Amino acid sequence: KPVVAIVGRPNVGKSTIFNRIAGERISIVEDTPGVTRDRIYSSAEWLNYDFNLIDTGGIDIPFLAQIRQQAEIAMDEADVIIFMVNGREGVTAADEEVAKILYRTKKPVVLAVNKLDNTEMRANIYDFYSLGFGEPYPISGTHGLGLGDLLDAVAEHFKVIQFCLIGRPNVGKSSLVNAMLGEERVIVSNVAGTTRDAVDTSFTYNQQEFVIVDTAGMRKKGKVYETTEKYSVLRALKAIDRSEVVAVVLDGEEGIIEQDKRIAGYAHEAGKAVVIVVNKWDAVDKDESTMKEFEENIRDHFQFLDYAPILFMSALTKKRIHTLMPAIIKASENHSLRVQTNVLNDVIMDAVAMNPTPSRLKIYYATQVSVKPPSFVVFVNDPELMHFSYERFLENRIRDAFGFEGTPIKIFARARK
Amino acid sequence: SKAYDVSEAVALVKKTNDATVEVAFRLGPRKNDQQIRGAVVLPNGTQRVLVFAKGEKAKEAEAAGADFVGDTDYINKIQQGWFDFDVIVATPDMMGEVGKIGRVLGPKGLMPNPKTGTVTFEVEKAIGEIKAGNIHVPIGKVSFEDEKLVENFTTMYDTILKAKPAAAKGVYVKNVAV
RNA sequence: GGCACAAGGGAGCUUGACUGCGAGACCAGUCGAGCAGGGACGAAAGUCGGGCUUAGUGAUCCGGUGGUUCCGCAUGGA
RNA sequence: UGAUAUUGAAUGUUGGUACAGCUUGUACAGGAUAGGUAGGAGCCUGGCAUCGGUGGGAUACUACCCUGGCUGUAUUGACCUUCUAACCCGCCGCCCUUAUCGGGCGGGGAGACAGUGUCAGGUGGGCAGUUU
Ligand SMILES: Nc1nc2c(ncn2[C@@H]2O[C@H](COP(=O)(O)OP(=O)(O)NP(=O)(O)O)[C@@H](O)[C@H]2O)c(=O)[nH]1
Ligand SMILES: Nc1nc2c(ncn2[C@@H]2O[C@H](COP(=O)(O)OP(=O)(O)NP(=O)(O)O)[C@@H](O)[C@H]2O)c(=O)[nH]1
Repeated sequence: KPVVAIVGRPNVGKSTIFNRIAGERISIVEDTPGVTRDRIYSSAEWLNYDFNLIDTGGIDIPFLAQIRQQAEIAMDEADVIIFMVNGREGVTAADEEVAKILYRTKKPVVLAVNKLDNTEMRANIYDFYSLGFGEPYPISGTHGLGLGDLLDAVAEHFKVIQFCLIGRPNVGKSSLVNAMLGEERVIVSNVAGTTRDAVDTSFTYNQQEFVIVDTAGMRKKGKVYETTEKYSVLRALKAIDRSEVVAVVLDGEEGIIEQDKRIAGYAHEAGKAVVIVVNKWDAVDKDESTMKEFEENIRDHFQFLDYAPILFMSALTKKRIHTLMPAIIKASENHSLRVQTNVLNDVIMDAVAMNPTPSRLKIYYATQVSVKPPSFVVFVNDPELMHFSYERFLENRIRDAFGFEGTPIKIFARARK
Repeated sequence: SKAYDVSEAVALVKKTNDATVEVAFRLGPRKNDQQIRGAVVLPNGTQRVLVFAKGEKAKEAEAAGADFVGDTDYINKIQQGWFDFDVIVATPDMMGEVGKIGRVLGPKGLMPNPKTGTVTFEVEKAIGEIKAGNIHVPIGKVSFEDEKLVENFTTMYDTILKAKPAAAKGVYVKNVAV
């Protein structure tokens, strides 16, 4: 499929153009550093029903070398490299520095000029012929002007389950993902906050395709009073809604922090399969009964989720990394499973017989409604008599009658009707 | 090792020869926003200026001293040929057309652009006055006298400084190479 | 329930599937001739803001969606 | 855990910054794969030189700032290893004085550390304000 990439110095509204191409994916803010740290992928079409889009960060002379490397890598796969530049400020030395790479790149290049929001000063498309490229074009993300001609200029050169990953910042999420698809795809830095939004990639494993997304970490709500840079957290929360398997990552060197329990709450309340994951065993000791020290401690603190399997692996030394997916596939089935109506009812009155302590609440019927998560409805004389202690009791029996491992369960109650 | 004076270097670039005395000046991109690039008429001062005048503006262009104006479009004569001569100026109406239709001014340094005072409605006043962050400026000849290049470098430096770029902070002066 | 001259189902034209108000009704909104410019058209007449009627998440607080003498700080610049 | 002040000297290591003086920047082509950025007015002191050249860049020589390095100059920083003079003694002797308070004068021990005043995370139902 065709590949198209956008490059240039920062603050030229590259991500703005990328978004109005389709939807609203990349975060759009106005500041010199607030650029997309790495490359992203998407799909597009204009009368060809087939195109792909790639967005990167700004290029200049903190960390900028990794962004430059990503921009260079994106220049490889792209068929045409839309090269967007400001119009109001004319040209710049950094523009020539950017143009040097394109000069050394033997691929077709289309030049575009942004910040042309009205007709009159649209006539400012001049002096860009010195760059050595073809005819420039006008575009404005605020009003979507000149889009058809630009897309025609691009066209003239025309030739599965999703699982997420969350956690508190600086626990190795980015290192874990790029040490798993076995390549460099996302950035890794010592300072917290390296990632700035969701990164999506697709891949096939054991003749099965998969989708993996990173979420740049999550910190406490109270102390997140940043300069709208926490606007990315909304993007991270969005990925959970589109994901169906959630991987929570905890550091092994550090103990269980209170914020980790809160983060795991969001996944549980969303009715999504969870697999608790811990990283960085290279720091703390690996020995006998050190397995159970954190294995037991997690159970004591993380009571609300017990179905989640516990996996240990360190991304730095690549120990037991290949064991992550075996957990994932098993969790995939249990989140979408139905049990027979006959069998499910037969188990219900066995539980209530040995516990005849529900006037007295009456159980009459039981069945399943949804596949994911497995919702069940029980017809009773009155749902007011239902007690949260007894409601939890029903869940344990169901979770013990069958496997139902690594997935939450919800029980609904209906009146006599 | 020694930085000479202005009154000594004009008499000494007589001796650095009929050659042309030119000035380099290192400016102080970060500052591209307030960059320093430009042209000004000169005091102590052969070109061939060809104009792209449109409408009535050709009628005052043929009497000021220009060599060839045109038949309102000779970019087709520019295509496959066109030994360009000295200087290309234009007017703010056909500039957009000449820019797109003309595809031979980028790496040749004659593309009309109204940032330089060369694309305007005053074509009669424009013919008569033309005849990494660095600026080059020809101020004159070897055969000029000692009092000519002093006013020439004074006028060009006052033009540079008159234009004290925004973000004036930090040193503005780095080097003068006569 | 109902549309036979069809309230399917299509398009050549693919927007009179747009432009300024609106007498007058029904019910907080909705309906509706007239109707001023320009006319999608159709050859001319003439039609004219599309799924039948049809529930389709929102005030509180009020934060984006299109820009302009739209304006006053001692005046002028922002 | 971090800064900052209280807060010192010596040598050893030791970077950064600034000002200097020398070097590098690999263009099909092109005078050795010996830079962009203003170019075009010289040999014969062993050699051979001098236009110009598919070249976007040759200089029959006039004539600026960069980029990475190498040498000096100053600034400071980071450190180690010491010392001593603040700062600290619920250690000893003497005097206030008859006094397990306190304060002076001597020894000793620690010594730029700890302790103290203003700025980040976690911690932890530590203790409050709260309603569903
Ligand atoms: N007036 C105006 N502003 C625009 C336009 N397009 C973008 N901007 C402004 O430019 C800002 C920066 O754009 P953004 O897409 O965030 O660029 P970026 O995140 O730096 N990505 P990149 O560095 O690759 O260019 C936006 O916040 C917006 O205010 C436009 O057409 N008109
Ligand atoms: N000891 C150890 N260190 C690791 C491991 N994985 C990463 N690190 C280091 O710890 C830091 C974590 O980097 P990163 O993957 O970006 O963690 P993150 O910030 O939580 N992810 P993101 O960048 O997406 O926000 C980096 O400095 C990395 O070098 C690991 O398995 N063990």
